[PDB]
Amino acid sequence: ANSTVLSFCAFAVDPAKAYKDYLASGGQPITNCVKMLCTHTGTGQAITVTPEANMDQESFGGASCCLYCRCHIDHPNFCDLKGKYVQIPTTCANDPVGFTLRNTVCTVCGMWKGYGCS
Amino acid sequence: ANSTVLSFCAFAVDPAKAYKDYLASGGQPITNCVKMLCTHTGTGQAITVTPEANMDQESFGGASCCLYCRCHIDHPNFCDLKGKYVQIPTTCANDPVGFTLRNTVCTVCGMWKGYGCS
Amino acid sequence: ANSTVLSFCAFAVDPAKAYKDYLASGGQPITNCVKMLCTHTGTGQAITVTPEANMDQESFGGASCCLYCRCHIDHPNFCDLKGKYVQIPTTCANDPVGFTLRNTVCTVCGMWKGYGCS
Amino acid sequence: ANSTVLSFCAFAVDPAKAYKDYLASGGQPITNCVKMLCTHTGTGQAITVTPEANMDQESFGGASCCLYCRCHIDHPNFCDLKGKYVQIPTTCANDPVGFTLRNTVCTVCGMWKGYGCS
Amino acid sequence: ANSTVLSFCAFAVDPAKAYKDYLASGGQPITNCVKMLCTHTGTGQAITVTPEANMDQESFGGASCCLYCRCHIDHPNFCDLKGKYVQIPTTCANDPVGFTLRNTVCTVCGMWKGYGCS
Amino acid sequence: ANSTVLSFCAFAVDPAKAYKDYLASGGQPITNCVKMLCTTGTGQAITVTPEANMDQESFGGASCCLYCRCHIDHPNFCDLKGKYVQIPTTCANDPVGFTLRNTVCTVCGMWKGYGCS
Amino acid sequence: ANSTVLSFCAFAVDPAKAYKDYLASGGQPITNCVKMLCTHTGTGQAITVTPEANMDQESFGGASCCLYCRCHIDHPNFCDLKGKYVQIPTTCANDPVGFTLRNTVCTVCGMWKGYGCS
Amino acid sequence: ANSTVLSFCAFAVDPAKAYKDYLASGGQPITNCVKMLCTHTGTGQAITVTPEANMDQESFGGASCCLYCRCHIDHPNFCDLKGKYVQIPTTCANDPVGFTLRNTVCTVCGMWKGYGCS
Amino acid sequence: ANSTVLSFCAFAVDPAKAYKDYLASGGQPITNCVKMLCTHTGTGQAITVTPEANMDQESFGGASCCLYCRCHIDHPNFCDLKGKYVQIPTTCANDPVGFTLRNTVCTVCGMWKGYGCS
Amino acid sequence: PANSTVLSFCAFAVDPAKAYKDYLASGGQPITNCVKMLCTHTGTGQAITVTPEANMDQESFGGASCCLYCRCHIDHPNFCDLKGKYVQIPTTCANDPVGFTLRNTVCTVCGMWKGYGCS
Amino acid sequence: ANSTVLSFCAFAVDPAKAYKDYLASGGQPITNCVKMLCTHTGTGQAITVTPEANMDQESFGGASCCLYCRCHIDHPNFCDLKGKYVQIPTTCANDPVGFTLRNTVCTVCGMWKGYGCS
Amino acid sequence: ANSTVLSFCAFAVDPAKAYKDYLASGGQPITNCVKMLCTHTGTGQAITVTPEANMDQESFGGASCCLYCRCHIDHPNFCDLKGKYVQIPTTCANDPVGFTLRNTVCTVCGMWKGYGCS
Ligand SMILES: [Zn+2]
Ligand SMILES: [Zn+2]
Ligand SMILES: [Zn+2]
Ligand SMILES: [Zn+2]
Ligand SMILES: [Zn+2]
Ligand SMILES: [Zn+2]
Ligand SMILES: [Zn+2]
Ligand SMILES: [Zn+2]
Ligand SMILES: [Zn+2]
Ligand SMILES: [Zn+2]
Ligand SMILES: [Zn+2]
Ligand SMILES: [Zn+2]
Ligand SMILES: [Zn+2]
Ligand SMILES: [Zn+2]
Ligand SMILES: [Zn+2]
Ligand SMILES: [Zn+2]
Ligand SMILES: [Zn+2]
Ligand SMILES: [Zn+2]
Ligand SMILES: [Zn+2]
Ligand SMILES: [Zn+2]
Ligand SMILES: [Zn+2]
Ligand SMILES: [Zn+2]
Ligand SMILES: [Zn+2]
Ligand SMILES: [Zn+2]
Repeated sequence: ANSTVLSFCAFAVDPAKAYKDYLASGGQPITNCVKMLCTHTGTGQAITVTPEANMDQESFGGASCCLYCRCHIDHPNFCDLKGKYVQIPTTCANDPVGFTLRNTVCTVCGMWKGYGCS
Repeated sequence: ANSTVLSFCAFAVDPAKAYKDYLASGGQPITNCVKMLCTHTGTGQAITVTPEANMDQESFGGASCCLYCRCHIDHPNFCDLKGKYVQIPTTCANDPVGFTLRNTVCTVCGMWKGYGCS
Repeated sequence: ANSTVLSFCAFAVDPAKAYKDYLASGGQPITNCVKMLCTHTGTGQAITVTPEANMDQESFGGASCCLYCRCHIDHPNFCDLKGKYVQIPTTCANDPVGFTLRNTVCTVCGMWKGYGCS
Repeated sequence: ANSTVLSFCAFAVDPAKAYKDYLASGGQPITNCVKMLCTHTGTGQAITVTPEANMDQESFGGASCCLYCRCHIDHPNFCDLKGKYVQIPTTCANDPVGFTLRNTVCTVCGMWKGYGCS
Repeated sequence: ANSTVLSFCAFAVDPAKAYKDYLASGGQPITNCVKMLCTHTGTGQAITVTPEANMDQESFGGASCCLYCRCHIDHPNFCDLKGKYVQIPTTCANDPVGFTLRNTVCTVCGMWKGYGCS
Repeated sequence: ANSTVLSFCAFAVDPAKAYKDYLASGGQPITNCVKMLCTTGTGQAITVTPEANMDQESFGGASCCLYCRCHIDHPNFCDLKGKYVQIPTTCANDPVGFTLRNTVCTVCGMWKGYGCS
Repeated sequence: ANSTVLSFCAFAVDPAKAYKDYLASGGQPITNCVKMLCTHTGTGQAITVTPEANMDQESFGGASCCLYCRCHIDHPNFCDLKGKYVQIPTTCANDPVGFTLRNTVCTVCGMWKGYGCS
Repeated sequence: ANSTVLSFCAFAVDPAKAYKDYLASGGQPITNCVKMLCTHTGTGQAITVTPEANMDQESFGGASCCLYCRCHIDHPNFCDLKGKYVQIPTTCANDPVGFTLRNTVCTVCGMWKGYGCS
Repeated sequence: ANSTVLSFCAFAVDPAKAYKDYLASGGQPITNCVKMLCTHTGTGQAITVTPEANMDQESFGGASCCLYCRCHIDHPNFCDLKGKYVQIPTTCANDPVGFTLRNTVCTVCGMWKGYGCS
Repeated sequence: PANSTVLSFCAFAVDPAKAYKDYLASGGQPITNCVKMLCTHTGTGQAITVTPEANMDQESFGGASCCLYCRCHIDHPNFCDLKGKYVQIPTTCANDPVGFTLRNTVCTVCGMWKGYGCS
Repeated sequence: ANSTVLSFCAFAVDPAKAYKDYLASGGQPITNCVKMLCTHTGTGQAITVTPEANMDQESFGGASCCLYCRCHIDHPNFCDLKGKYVQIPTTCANDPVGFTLRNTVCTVCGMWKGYGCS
Repeated sequence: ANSTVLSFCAFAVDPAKAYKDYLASGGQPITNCVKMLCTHTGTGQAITVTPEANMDQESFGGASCCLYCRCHIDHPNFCDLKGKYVQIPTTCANDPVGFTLRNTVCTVCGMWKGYGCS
């Protein structure tokens, strides 16, 4: 499952673009990301030092949601997810890996642009 | 709260001993360890690369449960818990930090001695 | 007073949140941030490689205004302030440590959002 | 040649400002940045893992356009250009070094503010 | 076939478990481990600094037997095999990679538990 | 395509031999090597700036390195990363295999058999 | 003295075995191992972060008791003695270096098997 | 008590001056430094690779006497005490940590200026 | 002006002697060192972890006054100025870079020999 | 131990390799305990490889065990070109693997030992 | 004259080519490379761990003769001359920095192609 | 001879003391230190970045004279001699290794105390 898609991305000259193209081909999103059993009364910001999911999110272990960490390859950012917790809207939690790649954290409020920001 | 206890152990010449005496004087165990949301159908092994809590255990982020990582000091063992998951017998889950300090992982079964092993 | 506050924040699972709660409870801001003797005719940008205060700011050595450097713990940002100089509005210079935690540098003009930006 | 200007900025306490003042005085832009032969135009993003030049952009080797790398001095930002490819609008491709110092990559779309963004 | 299996385990969240599941599904053991040509007059201990095979064991190059080295990923133990020699009972020498993942070295006598120990 | 072949060699005990047998079995050469836009250079094989002469193409070094492309350790560190490799245009369809197959002349710095002496 | 024995073992392809064979041949044990004052009746555990000698043991400096540290060669284990304190039964303290090579620490109670354990 | 003082010094902008002020306020010296047992008196040099206490001194493990190692914070000077032994005049051995901070080793004879030197 | 002098010294086989010869030929001292705004109630010691200028000294940022840091080359002492503060007698504060190369800190009182010492 | 004396002698010499050469010149016994590989012996025959490559006229040895610097625990002057790889040595010279690699050259073209397999 | 020429090559995109061109225009070779006083009973090989000049060569300290070390810039090759001795034919000892750039060491005999080889 | 002395000192718990007793018992000083070819019109200072021998000294490559570097063991002091040049009075140049162990460089004038100082 994941090994097939991850192997495909790991050796592509652009891993993120390969995952994107893969998904656009109807590919199955990477699974096995780890979720936190949290309060859901957090700030709701995107990437935090402790789980911060609010009622509309899930909190995942950062490294388990990072394409480069999962492909065991060098990062192009080292890694701003590893060791942190990533808050993902529940309606998008079916693809934690793809969500951080496709979205942007607001430099001002710390929340995902389009899902919490302003 | 945790800062007082952590501060007290962090500067002690033997942090694990300082935490032990603190608990022996009736101190509240360290909190805010990070608990994982898992299916409880794992191997039940003590320290693993993915959450492995069985029916009688809770899975926690390793660094969250390490006295040394929580105290921000050097390790004595780098760290055997960081980046991994620690399964704690549920009835001892009120003190994950203290549990790993007091118990031994069986070299054969990989389970905690006295808790799930042999 | 500084050691008491820094100790409390250093061991909290979320140091920035601890200082913020601490200030909201009326705690005194961290002092002993080192100020620069400079022209005060500089660009006025927020974080620079040489002092750049304009007439409405004070310049401080970066590491001295960084909660993580002051606390001697790892950074959640490595460190964007160490080795640099931070310009802080003079009306907010009584809490350089909290000021940079609460505010945002504009990625376009390099000045603090709300204090100089645009 | 490039050595005269590079030497002048290398030892300045603010290398970027020195290059700025140099150009403001009519100095000739640093040359010999390397160009990538992008044959099937790319995403147009400012800084990427593989050449991505639009119809209206040129792709340069990241390190060749970096003032810090070209001056062989520590960066202030490691280096966010090294190992990557920088796409510069063809009309400003005569000063790749100065271009990245003067402009901002949009955090949302990844294109240069004022050149490609939105 | 070796690259297919290694690739499968390399990207699995638990590589050891992935290899176990593959062997249980009747998968063929990883080959190309390196063997020592020695006089089998050794102590017979499990992991040693020089080849130590007795008559009923084969000595292998440790790294060639390590799933993590063969997969080129980080180790979870670092590597206790790399640079050393692993003695495997002749009747289990058809799967050196899986053998060390499934068995235990006795802390007392240094021989494999269940094969030689006590 | 590239991912399939690179995965195959990345896990082999001898990555270079694996790419050799793949090519020999008719496999397609690894593509996506980064080509440099350049001029009239020395034509030397591995340089610090692009140096293709008229019978060559200049490629970004790591792009053409099997080990860098496979993200595994080198056996050579890497003599291509950060440099530029000039490859005879007649062979520029397999830059990864070319450097694996050929030798740089220690004396003139050009490829043995392609420019040397 | 100690230099002759140490050089002999330092260059052996198996230093531990060389020291063992040297001792079996009548050789004098390595001396000059450093001892420290235990400031309470210690736990009596074998290897600790501070001196833990029981009334039947003596506490030695770990590195001093390490054949590999003493021989200035890379370890095989990195070093699990260095920086710690090693407790040796008083009547066996004429050979601290050999004692730790010969004995096993119980992973359960942390005392030497045969001298304290269970 | 030790944790209280070390915590106060650890977070002060000048750890050494904080300790000096704490002592001048009548505070009690830091305890638990580790004392060496010598069978013979040594050279009496201040900082040595093996214990060297003469008749007027006591030898201590260097790190245990280092304010920075004890506070677990970065050194100012890496650390000239760690891994070596410090000889402290007996009349001042009630405060080994404060002693090395207040005194100077003679560059010529290697003993403490004012105690032993010349 | 500073770039030209620093350039000249940085490539010399003996950088300090080059600056010295440059000054003796009447060259202008290197400028742009950073100065601290402090109370001037300090200890007056030469090199300190926080500014310690007394009434007749200026406190400068360490790396700013280091010839090797300014030339971006290795140190022949690591650097004893970087990250610290250097107190320079007021009457010699026109040449901070040269001052520290020509003078000596008293190992005893910590002040500059000939200026403050004894 | 068998090789400790000769290794100690070379380890502290200003030129370890020259010290071993002189030692051999004076009739010294070559360094032993190099580890031999059990392999096909139908390999490429090249000198230093990532996997055993002995042909029928060679023996493959573990690199580090054949390296004077690794055996002497001192820094290298060539990290190390043998460590982690395998050395193929002509069967007729296999009595001195540590010395064979110091005295011979690998052809940069064919990868085989100059004088033993090259061109 | 050295600082001017080293400055020019240090910031050039191809340092060795800039030096070659500088010499071809009549530039004076770099001086101040250090020479060894030996008996000249050496093997005459090009780059050795000890001085090995024969009667027709000078032995230079390797780093003094290395363009990159002298220019304080990263190496292209780390550095094969640093810490070693370079034997240069006496007739070319007037340009030791240019000599090693222009010549080749014979892989077989270890001497310079064209000066000693064969 | 050289290897005999160096091996003895290398494994001694105190190398410099071992060499000192060896000399005291009639031992022949370590030879093969490398001598620099110089003008002998230098400053005569003790340890310099370039050869600085005056007419009464010899200049030697630093590492060649350092007991720790010659023994291949960790230093106590990385190394202050490595990379530099040591000036030794010609009358003592028969034992450069021991001379630097026995003597002291004046912190003020930089010459050896007793041989050049004041
Ligand atoms: Zn990651
Ligand atoms: Zn926002
Ligand atoms: Zn930890
Ligand atoms: Zn068990
Ligand atoms: Zn910081
Ligand atoms: Zn703005
Ligand atoms: Zn850069
Ligand atoms: Zn945009
Ligand atoms: Zn491994
Ligand atoms: Zn057993
Ligand atoms: Zn590569
Ligand atoms: Zn050629
Ligand atoms: Zn050790
Ligand atoms: Zn026990
Ligand atoms: Zn310390
Ligand atoms: Zn004295
Ligand atoms: Zn400096
Ligand atoms: Zn003084
Ligand atoms: Zn080696
Ligand atoms: Zn050949
Ligand atoms: Zn160099
Ligand atoms: Zn030749
Ligand atoms: Zn040294
Ligand atoms: Zn003097």
